[PDB]
Amino acid sequence: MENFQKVEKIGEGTYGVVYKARNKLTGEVVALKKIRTEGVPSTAIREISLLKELNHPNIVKLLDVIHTENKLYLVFEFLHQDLKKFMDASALTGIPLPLIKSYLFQLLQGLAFCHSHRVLHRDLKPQNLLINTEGAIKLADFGLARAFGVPVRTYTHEVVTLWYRAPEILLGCKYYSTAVDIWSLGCIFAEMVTRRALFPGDSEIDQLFRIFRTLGTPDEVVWPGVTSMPDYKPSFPKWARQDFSKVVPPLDEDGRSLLSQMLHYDPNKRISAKAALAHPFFQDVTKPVPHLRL
Ligand SMILES: COc1cc(NCc2cccnc2)c(C(N)=O)cc1[N+](=O)[O-]
Repeated sequence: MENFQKVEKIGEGTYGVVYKARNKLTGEVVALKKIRTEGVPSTAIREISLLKELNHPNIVKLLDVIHTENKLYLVFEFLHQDLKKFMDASALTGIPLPLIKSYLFQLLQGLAFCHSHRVLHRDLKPQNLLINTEGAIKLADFGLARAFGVPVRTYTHEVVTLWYRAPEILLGCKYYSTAVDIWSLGCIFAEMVTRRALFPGDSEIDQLFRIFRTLGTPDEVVWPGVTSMPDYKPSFPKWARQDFSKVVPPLDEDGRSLLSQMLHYDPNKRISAKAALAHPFFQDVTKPVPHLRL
């Protein structure tokens, strides 16, 4: 391109086409995301530009925001693999617990950092978690959602996964809190453990009902105010809560305990990233080297 050279198409993300590219001048290899539609609000430019300062070892660095030719390009540090591909590659044997624990610990540090800076992700999923050969894992796309209101779809009729969406979002709550990210990470934690998505909904109501069938239909006792949420319906079926030991076997009680706190219905009772880091589950955390085949 003007200063780059497409090495290939890394994919077709939630916002647009993503290319692995090499800077012709510096020689650095980066991920280039071309954002979708015919104006690009200046509000989004200032918002995104702010994220260039959000630097942490567990957050994918946003190197540049280029608004030229009236188009929007986001330049990110490049990592060779995402957690979704890695979990598929580890499907037969499963990701070893020490590595699951290291990944969860690093992700929580990343969230604690973003959340302490009043930045929410809002759309965490295995595909947005990038890993390298040194055992590091990083959150990609933090803050883009807010700087772009609602996602809906990618840019080429692609189906948005609802699997990691917190219940308050599904019940129509208009204001997101840091708690939505904890929920998504809890779903991801469970998926790494069992090797199966925790709530693989295929519609918004199927998503909600899958959650209800496992954690029990929420009520005013466990979630004060839930019955007044925008999309709550008194006609929701009432399902009994399932024993946690049946949800993520064979995770130990430290892990089940942390997961249950990351999955509390009430966003206000849900554990913060900071508090989660102090959970006994991380008492023996280490940083193993993964087996990446690139
Ligand atoms: C398409 O998604 C992405 C994937 C990425 N890497 C993981 C990867 C996956 C497949 C092949 N090669 C690398 C990166 C990045 N920052 O390195 C960015 C985006 N993105 O959305 O900006």
